[PDB]
Amino acid sequence: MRGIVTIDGPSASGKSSVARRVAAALGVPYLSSGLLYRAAAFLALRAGVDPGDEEGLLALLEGLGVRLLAQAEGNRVLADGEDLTSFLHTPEVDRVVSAVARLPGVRAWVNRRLKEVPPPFVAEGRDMGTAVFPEAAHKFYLTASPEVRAWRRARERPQAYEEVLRDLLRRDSAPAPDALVLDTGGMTLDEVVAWVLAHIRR
Ligand SMILES: Nc1ccn([C@@H]2O[C@H](COP(=O)(O)OP(=O)(O)O)[C@@H](O)[C@H]2O)c(=O)n1
Repeated sequence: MRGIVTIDGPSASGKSSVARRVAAALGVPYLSSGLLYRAAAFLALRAGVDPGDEEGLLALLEGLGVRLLAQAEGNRVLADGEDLTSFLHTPEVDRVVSAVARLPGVRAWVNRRLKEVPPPFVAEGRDMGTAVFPEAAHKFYLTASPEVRAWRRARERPQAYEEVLRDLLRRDSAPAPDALVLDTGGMTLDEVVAWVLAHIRR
């Protein structure tokens, strides 16, 4: 459209699929901020560094020129020209990404890469409408119960719901004050896409 749409929410709340669909429907890119955090975690694991060493990790990230490629069928992340995406939506990354996402310098690094992109676009994450694009014209926040979130994530991991839920509960972004809050347990994600688009297009 003109400017920026943010779609935030907890893990497996549906924000990823909804941002991709909304963006395609508006003919603009979507940016998955979490794919950059997943990349930072995956690189730190493979590099064999201590992720508590922020300086070394940033040198690694800054050095391999890690970049987000927004494609309409899905974002990709390249490191030194290698597409890392197929290694990022895995149990090992899910389990360690919080260690790196809490590092202030990692968040600054992800946010710099996001702020590089010219609007319009749809950006999805935890704090897109609060920390990174508080000026966004259209903000949405998708809530979901832990059960609904676990059930969804289990669909895409070797683990079953019982295990995913336990994991999610131990793992457990407030909404922006101006975000439309929608509970994806009560609306289907197809209904959510429609509803978010009706709002943006008003
Ligand atoms: N704006 C963001 C996005 C992701 N993250 C971290 O990156 C991880 C992966 O995000 P993701 O969007 O790819 O996956 P989900 O856990 O959100 O389903 C999150 O679980 C966050 O721990 C973050 O801290 N802030």
